[PDB]
Amino acid sequence: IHVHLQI
Amino acid sequence: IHVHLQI
Amino acid sequence: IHVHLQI
Amino acid sequence: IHVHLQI
Amino acid sequence: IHVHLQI
Amino acid sequence: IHVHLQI
Amino acid sequence: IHVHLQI
Amino acid sequence: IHVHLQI
Amino acid sequence: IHVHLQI
Amino acid sequence: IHVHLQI
Amino acid sequence: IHVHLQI
Amino acid sequence: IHVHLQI
Ligand SMILES: [Zn+2]
Ligand SMILES: [Zn+2]
Ligand SMILES: [Zn+2]
Ligand SMILES: [Zn+2]
Ligand SMILES: [Zn+2]
Ligand SMILES: [Zn+2]
Ligand SMILES: [Zn+2]
Ligand SMILES: [Zn+2]
Ligand SMILES: [Zn+2]
Ligand SMILES: [Zn+2]
Ligand SMILES: [Zn+2]
Ligand SMILES: [Zn+2]
Repeated sequence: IHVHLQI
Repeated sequence: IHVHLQI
Repeated sequence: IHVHLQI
Repeated sequence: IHVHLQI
Repeated sequence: IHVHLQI
Repeated sequence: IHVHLQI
Repeated sequence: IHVHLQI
Repeated sequence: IHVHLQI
Repeated sequence: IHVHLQI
Repeated sequence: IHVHLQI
Repeated sequence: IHVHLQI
Repeated sequence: IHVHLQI
């Protein structure tokens, strides 16, 4: 599972 | 599963 | 599992 | 598991 | 396990 | 286990 | 903004 | 912004 | 910003 | 910014 | 900034 | 900045 967070 | 969050 | 955090 | 933190 | 902390 | 700290 | 991911 | 990841 | 990672 | 990692 | 690493 | 390492 790949989780990417960009804010 | 790939989850991407961009805001 | 890959977790990336960019803010 | 790879965890990356960039703030 | 790879943990990277960049702030 | 590789831990990297950069502040 | 609140983002929750549960799988 | 609050981001929660649970897998 | 609060980032929580639980896997 | 609070970052929590639990695996 | 609070960084917690638990594995 | 508080950094905690537990492996
Ligand atoms: Zn990825
Ligand atoms: Zn992505
Ligand atoms: Zn990454
Ligand atoms: Zn890595
Ligand atoms: Zn690194
Ligand atoms: Zn290293
Ligand atoms: Zn949530
Ligand atoms: Zn939160
Ligand atoms: Zn948390
Ligand atoms: Zn904290
Ligand atoms: Zn802590
Ligand atoms: Zn402390």
